[PDB]
Amino acid sequence: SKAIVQCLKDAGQRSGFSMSEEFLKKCMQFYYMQKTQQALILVGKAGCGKTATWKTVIDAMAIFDGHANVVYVIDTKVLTKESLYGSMLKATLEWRDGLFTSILRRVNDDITGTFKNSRIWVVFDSDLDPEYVEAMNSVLDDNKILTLPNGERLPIPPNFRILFETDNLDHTTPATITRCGLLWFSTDVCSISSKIDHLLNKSYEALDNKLSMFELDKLKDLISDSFDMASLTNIFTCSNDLVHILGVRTFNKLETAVQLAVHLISSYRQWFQNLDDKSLKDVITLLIKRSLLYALAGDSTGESQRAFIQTINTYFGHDSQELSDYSTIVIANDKLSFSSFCSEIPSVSLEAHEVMRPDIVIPTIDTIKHEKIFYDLLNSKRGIILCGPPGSGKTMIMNNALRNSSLYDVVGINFSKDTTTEHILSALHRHTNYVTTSKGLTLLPKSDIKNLVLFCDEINLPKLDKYGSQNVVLFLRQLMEKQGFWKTPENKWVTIERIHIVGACNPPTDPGRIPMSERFTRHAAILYLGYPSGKSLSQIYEIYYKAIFKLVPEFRSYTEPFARASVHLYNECKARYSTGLQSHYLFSPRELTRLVRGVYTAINTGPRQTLRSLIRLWAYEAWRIFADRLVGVKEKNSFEQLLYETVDKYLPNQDLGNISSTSLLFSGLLSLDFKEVNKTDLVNFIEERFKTFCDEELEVPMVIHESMVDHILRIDRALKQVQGHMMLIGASRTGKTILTRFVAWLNGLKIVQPKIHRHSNLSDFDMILKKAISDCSLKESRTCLIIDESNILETAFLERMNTLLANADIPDLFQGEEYDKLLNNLRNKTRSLGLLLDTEQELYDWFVGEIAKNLHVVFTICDPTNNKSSAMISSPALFNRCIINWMGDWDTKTMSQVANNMVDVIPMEFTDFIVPEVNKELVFTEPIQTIRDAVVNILIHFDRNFYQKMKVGVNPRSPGYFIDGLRALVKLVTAKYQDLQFSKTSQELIGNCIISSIYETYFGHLNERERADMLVILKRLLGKFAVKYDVNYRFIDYLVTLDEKMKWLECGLDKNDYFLENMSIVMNSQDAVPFLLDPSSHMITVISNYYGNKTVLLSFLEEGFVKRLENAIRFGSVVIIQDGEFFDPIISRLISREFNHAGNRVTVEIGDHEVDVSGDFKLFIHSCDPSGDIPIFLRSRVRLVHFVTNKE
Ligand SMILES: Nc1ncnc2c1ncn2[C@@H]1O[C@H](COP(=O)(O)OP(=O)(O)OP(=O)(O)O)[C@@H](O)[C@H]1O
Ligand SMILES: N#Cc1c(C2(c3ccc(Cl)cc3)CC2)nn2c(O)c(Oc3cccc(Br)c3)cnc12
Ligand SMILES: N#Cc1c(C2(c3ccc(Cl)cc3)CC2)nn2c(O)c(Oc3cccc(Br)c3)cnc12
Ligand SMILES: [Mg+2]
Repeated sequence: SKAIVQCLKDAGQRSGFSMSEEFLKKCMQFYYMQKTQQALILVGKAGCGKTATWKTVIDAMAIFDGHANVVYVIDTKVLTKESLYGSMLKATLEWRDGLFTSILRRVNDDITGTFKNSRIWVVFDSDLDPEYVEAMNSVLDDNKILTLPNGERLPIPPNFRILFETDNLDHTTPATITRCGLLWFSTDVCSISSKIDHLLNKSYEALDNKLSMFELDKLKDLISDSFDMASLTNIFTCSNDLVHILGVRTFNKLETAVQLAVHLISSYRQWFQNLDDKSLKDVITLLIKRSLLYALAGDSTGESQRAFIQTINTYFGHDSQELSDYSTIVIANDKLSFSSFCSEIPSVSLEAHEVMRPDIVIPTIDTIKHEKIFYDLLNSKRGIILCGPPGSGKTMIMNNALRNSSLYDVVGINFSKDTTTEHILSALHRHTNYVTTSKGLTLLPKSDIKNLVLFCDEINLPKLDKYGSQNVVLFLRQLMEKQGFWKTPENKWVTIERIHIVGACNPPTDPGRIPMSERFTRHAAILYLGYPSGKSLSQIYEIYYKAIFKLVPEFRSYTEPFARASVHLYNECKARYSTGLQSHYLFSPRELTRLVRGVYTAINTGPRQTLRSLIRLWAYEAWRIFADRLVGVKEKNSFEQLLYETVDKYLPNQDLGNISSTSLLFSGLLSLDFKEVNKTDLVNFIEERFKTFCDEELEVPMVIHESMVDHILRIDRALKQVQGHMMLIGASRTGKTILTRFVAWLNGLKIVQPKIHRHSNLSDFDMILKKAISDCSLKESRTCLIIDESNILETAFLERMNTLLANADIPDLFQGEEYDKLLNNLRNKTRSLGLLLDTEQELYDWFVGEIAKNLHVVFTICDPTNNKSSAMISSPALFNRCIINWMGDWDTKTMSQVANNMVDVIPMEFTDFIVPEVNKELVFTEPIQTIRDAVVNILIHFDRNFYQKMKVGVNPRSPGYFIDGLRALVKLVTAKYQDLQFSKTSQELIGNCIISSIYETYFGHLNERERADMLVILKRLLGKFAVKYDVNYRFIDYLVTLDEKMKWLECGLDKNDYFLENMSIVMNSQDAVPFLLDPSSHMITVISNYYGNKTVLLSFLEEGFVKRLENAIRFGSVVIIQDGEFFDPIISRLISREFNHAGNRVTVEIGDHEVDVSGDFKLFIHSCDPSGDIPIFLRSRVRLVHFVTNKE
């Protein structure tokens, strides 16, 4: 025993470990246990000392036995099973060995090298699960054999031993536990003081060799004694009650303290040589206090730090130099006259246009000290985590700190829900290079001489597996702790050279955030950033307003009240519109930065202003920033009241009028320069242009309305910004996708709409995006890429769109040989434009900038509560770029205007009784007038009643039925009038056509009893107004002639009146596709018996469908399509009637097939069961009809 105890002590002394009794006990335990078992399990907290334990035991054995030690360390859960074990390829049988088997192969077959004279230690340092240990269960059994799907058995020699280093056994089985030796590290192995001594000596190993001995000794004892005092321990005990973010235990922060202290002290070595002891001690103390401060309290929220400073100044001796939060040391005049000063703030003289330089920042004390500590921590070669609320200048501080530097270049990697290690490596590929060396296997240096910083933003979102392992965080742990990784297709080790890791995060309490592993976070210097105190925001924005008001110099004095109004508005918005109403009510200071850039642009491209104009403009900007996202009229009304209050407080001027969102239409369309133009003139301009647009493109009947023109102006404001991405939330059947096309047409943008269907995959969405990006860059084509939620049928599409809007590229699209090709194309393009760039970076910057100004992505979303929609809204890459617009739903006034416009064209015979009714009711639902208003009110009231009865609770209630029934009522009324071309019959035609149009539009999916209740609640509305009717009306007898009545039964229709009404609805619809939901198969026969041999039958599951359907429309055939609880989005142009007009022809894009419609075509859809979901696109265009037998 005694010899092993001695060898252990020697190993620990060489490593600089303190041979604590607990450390000794655990080392001896591990030494004895490994003698009779091969599968060891070591469990404990992060930082227990387990890795130190087993490495020290290995070295002790290396001394005592004289045998060699080969070690392999595998962070196993970064890898997949296929990458660890082997697999089979697509068809080739060739077996890819996988890492663990490849090393076992080398351990056995080699017969060259001292593996027989070596112990082989394969360490699986990660959290373990059943699947992985199960895939190797035969290695733990007495077979001691690795069995492979390849049918071969690999015998393991006695030399091969396995260590499961981990932190938890929650998901491990007793079956494995009972075959292993379990070692539970029930405590930390060493003292805080001894860990400090070890860390000191470790850094001395680096710095001592460079430094000359005379300085070296005096310095290292000058630090050791002061740093080792008891009071510091007192301080640690006074740490444990402080409110740390992320919660790393005090034992795991010493690394940060020692490295930052030693780095700082060593930075002044060239000066220190002249000082007296007193001044030197002072400087040493002050640096150690500053490093202790930020090591222990840097994760605390400001006040804690200023309060903790008092404790540090109290528990150190009062003679020692006092520490203040602002204190910084500056080398004044000659060497050694250091000055401890604060607020050396440079005054920035921003020119007006520099308001929209994204690299700019205001020199504020907070930012100065953050940039300071950031760069010190980076220079110490420690990892960092910049945690802070959304919009706490986490990135701005980094960008400023590193932009000035010429040494530390940046890569940005914006995480999402499912980022992969492949995404990280694909990011790295553009900047990095791989070199082969025998000594370092594959070294990965960066592609130059500098240092490289990986800014991994949103690091706490990647979705963990069911065991809780989020593998990318383990990969980043591997990169820090091990300085490398395994390349698993090659199975060789990669050492990283000079690359640094920086994290950024939103606090773990926010929605959707995952608590990261302590094993990971222990390696990083965590810092907290907070919102800049409000007042400092008033100073920052006072600078911005003064800069932009250099364009209007007489108004320079008002920059203070403008800034104060801006922050006052911000603060009250953030307070009153919280996330408890809607999850998208988030407000950062970036809302104000958008504000000042918008106000700038508006002034820059505007005419001469007066103060009245300035206030109007500022109100417009405030509206389009803050309030466009709001839903609820009470919220908009309170926003108006808030605006009035803010302006009354700060800008008390005399000629402000209504500030309503619809009373301040600033435009840049009619006039060359941006100014508040008149609504009438806008109306007439939009009418003529939209008519011309419809004539030039397709035939869509749309009636101009004031909401439409407002939303037009909002989309124009979006599309004219340099990098404006819009998102249009709201219902279906409300013009989104045609308004965006219209405004794109006005702006001369190209339009793109992805053509994805039931089989399109990632590869296809990749070809779409590569096409778009190549047009935007090489052709400069300025494309409006329109996306709908239906297009992202898997989350991979959403991750790519996140990468796009987060950056201005997809690295994965241009990797490898495609990168070399791309580089060649850009060289040719640039030289064709006469600007010449040589090195890859310059051209890629040009590339990315051209994308960033020539690509506008617009997301329509029909129902926000859908899980896909919720993911798109919740995506941070989308949310922090997309101007959110809430179109929502149509109001009563808009419905009345649209209805009145449609009703006015139709002739209306005078009816004597329509006037005396007016006096009576006074419900106040439209100005009292004539039949036109009476009809409008009846339609609006019925639509409201119907959406009460259907049980549709919140917002999925598009105006589709309203528009369709209104259009069908013109066809009825004017047809019946032609039939009439009596004195008791003419006037009830109105009521009967009202009823008829309603049955056509609303009744098709109602049960008989629901139809009865509708009929009652309608009938009362007619008798509620002047609309008399046939009291004995019957829909069947009114609409269906006796010949048709028989003809259907001859075709085999069931003699049930409910079926007769349904058949009337489906045959009487013109330009609307019936959707026949009949599980009882029979309809697909009655239709065929009616139309005869010329009835084609098709299916979404017959994979020849698309070509045969094109053929069918070429023939003018009737078509029925089976299996409706399936849809193929390529057919949408048949369903949503649209056809690009031609002179001679009338054409439709059925995919890329620009097919001419043979007129006589008729589409029916059928479906076999009501449990099949109907996509909302179909469900709001298509006439849904149910033949299902009903018990009622
Ligand atoms: N006897 C000792 N004397 C001095 N320092 C020690 C001693 N034991 C452990 N340490 C210090 O504690 C540190 C953390 O322990 P170790 O590196 O083994 O982490 P770990 O327990 O393996 O945690 P993880 O689960 O994160 O891998 C060591 O780097 C070392 O600096
Ligand atoms: N322009 C700007 C901008 C500003 C303002 C600013 C504040 C202080 C100073 Cl001295 C200068 C400017 C203009 C108000 N703050 N600000 C941030 O906080 C950011 O923080 C992030 C970064 C990445 C992800 C997430 Br989530 C949040 C990003 N940009 C900004
Ligand atoms: N005709 C027509 C048309 C209509 C209606 C209409 C509305 C306003 C007016 Cl003035 C006239 C008619 C007929 C009810 N809505 N509508 C859209 O919503 C469109 O964009 C989409 C498409 C799919 C999903 C989503 Br979400 C948006 C494109 N065209 C139309
Ligand atoms: Mg370890």
